[PDB]
Amino acid sequence: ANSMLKGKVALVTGASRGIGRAIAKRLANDGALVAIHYGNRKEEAEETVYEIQSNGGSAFSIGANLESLHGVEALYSSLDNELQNRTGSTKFDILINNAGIGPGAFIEETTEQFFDRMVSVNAKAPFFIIQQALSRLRDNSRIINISSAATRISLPDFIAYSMTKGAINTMTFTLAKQLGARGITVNAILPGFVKTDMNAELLSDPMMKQYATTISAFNRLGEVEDIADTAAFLASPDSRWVTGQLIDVSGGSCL
Amino acid sequence: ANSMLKGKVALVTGASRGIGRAIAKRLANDGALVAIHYGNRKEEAEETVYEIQSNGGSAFSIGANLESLHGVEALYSSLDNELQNRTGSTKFDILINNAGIGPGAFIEETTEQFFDRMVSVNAKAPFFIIQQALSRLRDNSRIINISSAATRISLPDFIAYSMTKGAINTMTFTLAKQLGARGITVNAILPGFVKTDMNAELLSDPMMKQYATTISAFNRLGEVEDIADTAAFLASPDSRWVTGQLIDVSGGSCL
Amino acid sequence: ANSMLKGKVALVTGASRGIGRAIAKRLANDGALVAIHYGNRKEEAEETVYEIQSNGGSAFSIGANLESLHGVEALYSSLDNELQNRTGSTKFDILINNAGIGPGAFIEETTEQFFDRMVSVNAKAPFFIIQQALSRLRDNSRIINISSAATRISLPDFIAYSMTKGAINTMTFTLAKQLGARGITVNAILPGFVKTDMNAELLSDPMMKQYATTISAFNRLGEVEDIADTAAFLASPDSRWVTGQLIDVSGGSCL
Amino acid sequence: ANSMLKGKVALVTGASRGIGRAIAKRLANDGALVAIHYGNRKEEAEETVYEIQSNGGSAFSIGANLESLHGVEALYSSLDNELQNRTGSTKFDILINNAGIGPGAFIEETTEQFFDRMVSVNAKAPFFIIQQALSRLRDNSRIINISSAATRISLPDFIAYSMTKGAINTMTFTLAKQLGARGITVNAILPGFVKTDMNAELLSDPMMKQYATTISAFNRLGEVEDIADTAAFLASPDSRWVTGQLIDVSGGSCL
Ligand SMILES: NC(=O)c1ccc[n+]([C@@H]2O[C@H](COP(=O)([O-])OP(=O)(O)OC[C@H]3O[C@@H](n4cnc5c(N)ncnc54)[C@H](OP(=O)(O)O)[C@@H]3O)[C@@H](O)[C@H]2O)c1
Ligand SMILES: NC(=O)c1ccc[n+]([C@@H]2O[C@H](COP(=O)([O-])OP(=O)(O)OC[C@H]3O[C@@H](n4cnc5c(N)ncnc54)[C@H](OP(=O)(O)O)[C@@H]3O)[C@@H](O)[C@H]2O)c1
Ligand SMILES: NC(=O)c1ccc[n+]([C@@H]2O[C@H](COP(=O)([O-])OP(=O)(O)OC[C@H]3O[C@@H](n4cnc5c(N)ncnc54)[C@H](OP(=O)(O)O)[C@@H]3O)[C@@H](O)[C@H]2O)c1
Ligand SMILES: NC(=O)c1ccc[n+]([C@@H]2O[C@H](COP(=O)([O-])OP(=O)(O)OC[C@H]3O[C@@H](n4cnc5c(N)ncnc54)[C@H](OP(=O)(O)O)[C@@H]3O)[C@@H](O)[C@H]2O)c1
Ligand SMILES: [Cl-]
Ligand SMILES: [Cl-]
Ligand SMILES: [Cl-]
Ligand SMILES: [Cl-]
Ligand SMILES: [Cl-]
Ligand SMILES: [Cl-]
Ligand SMILES: [Cl-]
Ligand SMILES: [Cl-]
Repeated sequence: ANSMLKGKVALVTGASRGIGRAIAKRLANDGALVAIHYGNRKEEAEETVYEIQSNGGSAFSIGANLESLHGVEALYSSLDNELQNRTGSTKFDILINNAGIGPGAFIEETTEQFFDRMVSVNAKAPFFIIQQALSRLRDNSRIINISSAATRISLPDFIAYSMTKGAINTMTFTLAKQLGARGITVNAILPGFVKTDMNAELLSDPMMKQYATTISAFNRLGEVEDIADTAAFLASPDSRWVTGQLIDVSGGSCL
Repeated sequence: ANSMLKGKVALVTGASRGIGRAIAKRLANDGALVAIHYGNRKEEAEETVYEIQSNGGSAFSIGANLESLHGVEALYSSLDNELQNRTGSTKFDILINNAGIGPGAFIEETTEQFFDRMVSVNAKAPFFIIQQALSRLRDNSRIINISSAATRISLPDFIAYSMTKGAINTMTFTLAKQLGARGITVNAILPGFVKTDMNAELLSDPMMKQYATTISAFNRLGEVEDIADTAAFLASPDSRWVTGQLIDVSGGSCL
Repeated sequence: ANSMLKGKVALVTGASRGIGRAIAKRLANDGALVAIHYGNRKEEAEETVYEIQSNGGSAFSIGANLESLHGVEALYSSLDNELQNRTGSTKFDILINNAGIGPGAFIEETTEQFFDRMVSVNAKAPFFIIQQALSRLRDNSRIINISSAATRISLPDFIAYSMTKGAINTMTFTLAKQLGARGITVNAILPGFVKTDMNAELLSDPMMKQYATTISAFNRLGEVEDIADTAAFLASPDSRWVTGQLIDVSGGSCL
Repeated sequence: ANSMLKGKVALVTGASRGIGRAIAKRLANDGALVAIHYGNRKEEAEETVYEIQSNGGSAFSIGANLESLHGVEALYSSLDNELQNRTGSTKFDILINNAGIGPGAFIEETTEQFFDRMVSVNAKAPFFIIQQALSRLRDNSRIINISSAATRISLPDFIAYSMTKGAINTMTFTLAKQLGARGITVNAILPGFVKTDMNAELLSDPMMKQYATTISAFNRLGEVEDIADTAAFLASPDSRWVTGQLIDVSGGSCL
């Protein structure tokens, strides 16, 4: 545990498991008060909180289903209540847009319903979460969006997913120019394959694993800690001169 | 006289005016049969048809409202009927996804309805237009998506628009890998500022004019023919070894 | 044969064989007077000329060893003499920087001598060829540099070669901004593997072939015509709004 | 207090002043033993050493003229001697290729000597510095190449300089694939305008100042610490999953 982020308040969406959980634990380890958002798995969120507290950090869990904007509004209603109680204001410093879905389909298999849901959760929700954060973020804050190396490496069997993450990349680079006036940086992290349960079944196939492992310059799968450790830098004061950037965190996958 | 596209059949979406109309004229000049799609009133499209025919070319118009997928269905029902009678086949060769909208709003001004409409028209429609095209495209066909230089140059005042075009960019590179098995290429053209009747209000302010003029390395506004002339290469057999590419056609804007 | 480039004069470096020969034949086919430069293989250059003339075009061969700037100076002394005789001036319209070398070495195997030679031929010579072309090129001319997809796809066994082509890419994008004032476009073509004798021995190994073939979205090796057909567009008036761009002509290799 | 680099050994080239000196101070602050290389007179480097030591850190200086490969040889002969006595080993952990020059010239002003010197100092030297480093670098080491935003933003008035930095960019991405087998990462930092005593003449013109200031999304000139603070992340164990990347550290210049 250290004090790099002492005095700072972070919201991490989708922090009940996987990458978001790792990110949340790393930020709390560095001294931040962390809001652990969950979509519906409350007890997993509570576990993330428990782990943070066990290691001397401060965190709390709040739910919101982000599949509609009424969910975004709910996120901020709860965040406001908890932060007001704990800190005397509804202000915060670090926003991690991590929550997302990623089911596969080729273009010929993609239905309207599937497409619309991918957009609602992965592109629309982060945009509206940022929109509502603007009144709450302090100057010199940090916005980090979790994208995907699928925006750099062609995966036609995930085409709708890739498109939503392409929208996130353009959103990042575009907003960075406006929000730099307030000192707020906006960056994206593009993970490669990372052992989590968005891909537990996909990676269960040994062919798929071999492909996933060997594409990295380091000949291993990524771990949640690999992503969290880069997010910690982007969340910190040290990264003040890096904005609008799409940082690959794939272990040099497909160089 | 160019006969590069003799025997070819092309569909250009949103081709009543502006860039779409110019692409339609150019493709027809090169020998293609051109379906000129329009979203509302036929009169503009019918006048383009008359102009093409007066210059010795072949074209017809088809109306469909692409604000919903029902319009995509109607587009293809009409196209199938027209092509079967005109050519003995429902198959075609060249798909130009030009149809789109581009109103402005900063993130803080962007409503849910505004955002959903941008996605529906600019990302969802081209996606399902391609989906339905695949059973009709011949091998060695060409798909050209009209994107925007706004995906390379930050325009916060058009943020939802930019996001939609970034989604198109990712779709373009992703699908190219899949469709190469059929010799089909998929590319995007990224225009900068182009003079139309439609853009001529944003372009009325002489300050904005000066910015848009001198951003180009050639120090002039783009013209619809500048775009159409690059689309002609991408639609031709000569571009066979170029796929998945985002081709800037901005007169070297902001290099 | 056509007249797209009627009245235009082109110089193609390294046109005695391979890609440069293909480019030269395509430009002459479109009506250009083509200067066929060769390093030392005069009879192969004469064959390129013979082939062009057989198909109704106009061309001539001139030698210059580009391994030193005295070679560049010699190139232009001969070009000036021949063009003055044939046209009444030393002006021209299209410059193709194609000539180059590409032997392999990992970083640990690269000597100072090897490195220096790669730079002299592949980076320095094209820069100085362009420098000397500036007094000779008309307004609205075209500069096309042949680079390599090795600038996008990591090939550590060709590291010095890749670095020289990276320098070419930056040179292209940078000069485009200055030369746009005269209407002159500057672009690069990045080929993938193409069956020529820069890689005849490398591809003779069936393992290397399989890799070279299957990385393309089209599951074939590139042909010299694939490169020439893209160069014809970049050389033409149709490409006036495309400048500073690095155009992949690899058949969607490694998307 | 940061102890991120405790036990680590770093070499920073051209670290008498400017960015190199700032990186050296920061790395030493984080616990690294720092070799501070200088190209001419020792006094600047020795003063940095004194400053680091006064703040509790460990460092020493080594002189070598990197305008030739003989200087690279001399660098490593001195470094081997120093490290063996200081640490019991010739091995080290962190290589920062910062040494370079950056005089301006348009293409039409660029002499052969000017061009050759730029290559020798900016591309050839870092290449052979890495070559000689590989036998000395431990597994899980870090190589960080200081490049330039001029590879993303066209500066025709620095064209040879830009070309040299594009060569460094390509080398960075290419080598990352090779070196991942040893857990070694290779990345580049691309600064924008940074305030030094060295840049302060180009920056004296208030017109140029205004351009360089407002090009950033943060509307201020870069500072040496802005660069050093990102280098600290790339030098650390936390950046293990980031390799082959060109990280813009320009305060979001020209987004
Ligand atoms: N793992 C990879 O290989 C990989 C690669 C590239 C990018 N990524 C990206 O990394 C991020 C996290 O991925 P992950 O692998 O850690 O995912 P994961 O293990 O599936 O966890 C997803 C998280 O998102 C939340 N979430 C999902 N749908 C939601 C909804 N509709 N409303 C609110 N919250 C919702 C979940 O909350 P509940 O627990 O309540 O369901 C959960 O905390 C995503 O943006 C993903 O695209 C992952
Ligand atoms: N103009 C520029 O500077 C610029 C720059 C970058 C990108 N672009 C892109 O280029 C494309 C067109 O450029 P433009 O400026 O020439 O277009 P435009 O002049 O604005 O005309 C738009 C065309 O798209 C059709 N359209 C719009 N919404 C539609 C809908 N909902 N359903 C069906 N059709 C619809 C219209 O058909 P109707 O005639 O029936 O309305 C019209 O012909 C767009 O994708 C645009 O984003 C333009
Ligand atoms: N083929 C590929 O797979 C591939 C892939 C990517 C990029 N490229 C690029 O495409 C371009 C042409 O390649 P290629 O495969 O066609 O090469 P090639 O078959 O080896 O032909 C090279 C040409 O360059 C000329 N040349 C070589 N060294 C020279 C020198 N020192 N001075 C003057 N001229 C010299 C040669 O003239 P002489 O005949 O007199 O020797 C010859 O005409 C090069 O820039 C290359 O890097 C090729
Ligand atoms: N400053 C900027 O705005 C900017 C922007 C983009 C990139 N960069 C890059 O960042 C690096 C340094 O930036 P800077 O402006 O802080 O540097 P600087 O202030 O110009 O100082 C240059 C340093 O490099 C060393 N050096 C120069 N030529 C050398 C040679 N031939 N042999 C050995 N050492 C040599 C010098 O050592 P001595 O003290 O012994 O001379 C000096 O410490 C360069 O690679 C530069 O291109 C800077
Ligand atoms: Cl987990
Ligand atoms: Cl707590
Ligand atoms: Cl118009
Ligand atoms: Cl009609
Ligand atoms: Cl040949
Ligand atoms: Cl002749
Ligand atoms: Cl300084
Ligand atoms: Cl010392």
